[PDB]
Amino acid sequence: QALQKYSTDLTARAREGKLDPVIGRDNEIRRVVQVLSRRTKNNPVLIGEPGVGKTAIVEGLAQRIVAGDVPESLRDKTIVALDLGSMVAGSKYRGEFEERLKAVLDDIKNSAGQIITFIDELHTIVGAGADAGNMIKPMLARGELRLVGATTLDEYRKHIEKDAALERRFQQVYVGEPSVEDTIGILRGLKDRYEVHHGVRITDSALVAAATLSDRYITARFLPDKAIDLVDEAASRLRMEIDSRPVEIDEVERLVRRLEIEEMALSKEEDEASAERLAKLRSELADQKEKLAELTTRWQNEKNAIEIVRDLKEQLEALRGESERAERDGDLAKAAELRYGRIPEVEKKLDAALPQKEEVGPDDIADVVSAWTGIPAGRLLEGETAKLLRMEDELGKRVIGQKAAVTAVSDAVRRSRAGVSDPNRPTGAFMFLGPTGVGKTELAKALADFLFDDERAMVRIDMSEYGEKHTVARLIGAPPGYVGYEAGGQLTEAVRRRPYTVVLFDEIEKAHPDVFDVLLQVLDEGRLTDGHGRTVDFRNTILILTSNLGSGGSAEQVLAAVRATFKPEFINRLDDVLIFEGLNPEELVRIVDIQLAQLGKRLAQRRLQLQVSLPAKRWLAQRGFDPVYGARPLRRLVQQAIGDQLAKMLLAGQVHDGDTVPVNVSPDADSL
Amino acid sequence: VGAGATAMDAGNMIKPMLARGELRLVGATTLDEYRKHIEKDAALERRFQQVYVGEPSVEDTIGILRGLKDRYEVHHGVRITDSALVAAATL
Amino acid sequence: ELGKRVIGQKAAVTAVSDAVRRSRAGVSDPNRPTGAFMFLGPTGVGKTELAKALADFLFDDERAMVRIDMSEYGEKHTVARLIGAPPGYVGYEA
Ligand SMILES: Nc1ncnc2c1ncn2[C@@H]1O[C@H](COP(=O)(O)OP(=O)(O)OP(O)(O)=S)[C@@H](O)[C@H]1O
Ligand SMILES: Nc1ncnc2c1ncn2[C@@H]1O[C@H](COP(=O)(O)OP(=O)(O)OP(O)(O)=S)[C@@H](O)[C@H]1O
Ligand SMILES: Nc1ncnc2c1ncn2[C@@H]1O[C@H](COP(=O)(O)OP(=O)(O)OP(O)(O)=S)[C@@H](O)[C@H]1O
Repeated sequence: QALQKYSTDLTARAREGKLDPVIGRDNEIRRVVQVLSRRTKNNPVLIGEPGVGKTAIVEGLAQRIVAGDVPESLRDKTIVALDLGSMVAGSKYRGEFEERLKAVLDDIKNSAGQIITFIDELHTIVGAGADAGNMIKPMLARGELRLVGATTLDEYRKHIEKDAALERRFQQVYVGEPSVEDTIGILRGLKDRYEVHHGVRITDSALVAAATLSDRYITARFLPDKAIDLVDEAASRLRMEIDSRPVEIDEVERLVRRLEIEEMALSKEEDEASAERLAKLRSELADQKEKLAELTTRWQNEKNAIEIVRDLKEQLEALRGESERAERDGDLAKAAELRYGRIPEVEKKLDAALPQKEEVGPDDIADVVSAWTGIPAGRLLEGETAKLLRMEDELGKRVIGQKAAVTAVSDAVRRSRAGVSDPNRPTGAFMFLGPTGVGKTELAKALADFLFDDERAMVRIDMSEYGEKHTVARLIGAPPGYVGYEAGGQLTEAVRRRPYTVVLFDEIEKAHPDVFDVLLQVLDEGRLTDGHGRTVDFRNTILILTSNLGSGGSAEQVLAAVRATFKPEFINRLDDVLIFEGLNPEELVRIVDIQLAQLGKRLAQRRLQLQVSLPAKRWLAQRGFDPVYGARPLRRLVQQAIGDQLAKMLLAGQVHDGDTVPVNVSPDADSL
Repeated sequence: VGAGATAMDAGNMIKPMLARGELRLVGATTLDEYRKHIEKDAALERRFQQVYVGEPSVEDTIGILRGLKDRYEVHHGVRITDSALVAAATL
Repeated sequence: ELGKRVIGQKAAVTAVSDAVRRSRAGVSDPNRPTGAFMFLGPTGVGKTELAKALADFLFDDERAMVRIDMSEYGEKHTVARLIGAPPGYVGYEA
């Protein structure tokens, strides 16, 4: 009777149907049984990575015993769940724990096999000492107490295989992880258990996506655990949407309810600097209050348009009663008039009346796997499509020219959002090289802005420091048992948290030609492993490789120089190698505008503008010279001409805030 | 992880109750230790869902300050101008 | 059947196939790996695709082949990455 204090009853719990269904895994259950019912040393231990299903098999065996599908050698037997935790609770006196464990052991032995002790997490049995988990070695080798355990695959070799005197008494049962085709079946069986918990309904076209999708994105965790969670969270989110107002009607309202308070408290400031701040927040407040009511009206357009059709469905039901009564009265004329007329016509009408949010679908799964792990996998929800359609106009605001590159960098993004690219390869990995000062670094910074709205959220590594072959370990971590090892890589451990950034290998031709060979398998597979032995997936980034090879050759004095610097096995991995071209005098008059815009923006910190005249605005370009240093010298000329005397004046009085000074071309130089 | 040791016995007594969702256990830990202590014990990490929290920008820090610009203004017997908030959030 | 994923290179598909039946028939030597041979040739021919096709013919899941890339093991001290660490060092329980 000591077991009533230190153990619960798995089989009794399964009798009232308080466990979950168990599907598949016939070989494993049959092996567990046929090992559990032998003469001596009859005690299995399940094993395998955490998440694959190892307690579900014991629970399935319990349900199977309650059913009666096991042979006579096992029919009518109770499985007890031992608990080493609740036995060492109060045992401060020198024999309490030994006494308790002895009582439990003798009470199990006293039965005739009516009891099967099932320890979960049995790797905890090595402790309890202070001669503990050692008084069970006698009874184990004789098969008296049946033991059933479950420990993850890599604490076994850490807590048990140390004690081979013990792991001899145990029979191993390897539990391999399932595949998608059987995870589909497991989900199809489990659906109803969550359908009742969350008062919603779940589509099978969604149970398929919750497994096909969660196998190529969330690669850190194992099968089953990583496909049930999407379903559960999606159902919970849909229930939240059902109860209160839906999302995207909630975020806008919340943020407006804050902008209001902000502008209210900003209205009572006694300054002129805040006067332009109150005059900008007051515009976004209106811009957002517009969309709130627009989306609010769009909500009723669907809430009541479908709602009017509810009477017609009931009307369709009324038509079915009408056909019933037509056939009651012998009204053949109405029988078909309802069967082929009214009822089917109202049915086509009602099919047309269907607006679209009352059951999870193959898109809420994508929404959850996008909120988690950050990788965008959706359907281009009507706002992203318009923006993606004009990108070479959105990148053109920072880069000027280079349509050769902007028509290819922005190409591997569209055909990746449209669900067409290869599923296991980087979204794009191409190296573009050309003369200096053209913008080959500015493009990979203008692009990263277009996605995350932050030019610094990308992983940038400078490949001019890797001048020695031994400096590779900086980005791949150091092998175990060395100085810096519990720090991992630096390239690797930076992508394992946000697998969406755009990595940028800057100035690649300077690195010693073995960093190339390390890079060789990053392309074409998107995988590498740091010291700890963790594979990291690069199948979503955009690998970009700057360079300065050739340096002046037209096309065959550089394309014959990169061939003699890289190997074919490496050049073959990349996508098309882009060639940048120099700057014509025409396409510099716009860089002038961009530079002056940036300068004025930086001078907005003092409420200080400045006017510019087209003569000087084109004289700057006319002194944009020497198509051998690109568009860099213009950046020095601007601050030699304008900013120099502007700063010499700004600290000598005669210029203050709110002012404005126009530049005008003196016969040779610029005079304010 | 290492609640009470001596040979692992404690700190995983809640590992069974976590799975059935008995307790809810919201917690917050830094980022360069979740892979130094927990990730090493992937049997337990499996029961945790991660909610990555990125750093905000200046435009949102300005709002956070504009909302928090009362507790300090009270604790110290002074007043604070919004220009100070903007200049601080920039510098 | 290997001809469904790899094309040509019958000279290699034969010598790969004749290394599995020679172990099923209980004939090959019992003290040597069940077959250990090296591919080499020009790039982009299949020398990596054939290993994947073979590793799927036997398990029906391409991810079930232990795979290590020899492009990182550039120095002696990295050998300990595939053998563990000597007794009493930093990473020893791994
Ligand atoms: N064959 C299966 N049939 C039904 N549900 C399953 C099956 N395999 C796994 N599950 C579910 O997936 C989850 C896996 O839970 P467990 O198998 O208990 O985890 P585990 O395999 O014990 O790994 P550890 O070591 O205990 S963390 C649970 O929610 C199970 O209900
Ligand atoms: N085509 C261009 N479009 C826009 N800005 C440009 C262009 N060319 C140069 N610039 C400006 O000059 C700088 C860009 O130079 P970078 O691209 O960083 O140098 P680079 O192109 O990497 O050449 P190297 O080989 O690295 S010195 C920025 O300040 C840009 O504003
Ligand atoms: N003989 C082939 N049959 C089918 N596909 C092939 C063949 N050769 C190459 N491929 C394709 O090319 C890719 C595989 O290239 P591989 O030749 O396996 O690379 P590799 O063998 O490692 O050569 P290197 O020198 O290491 S780059 C896949 O996309 C295949 O579809």
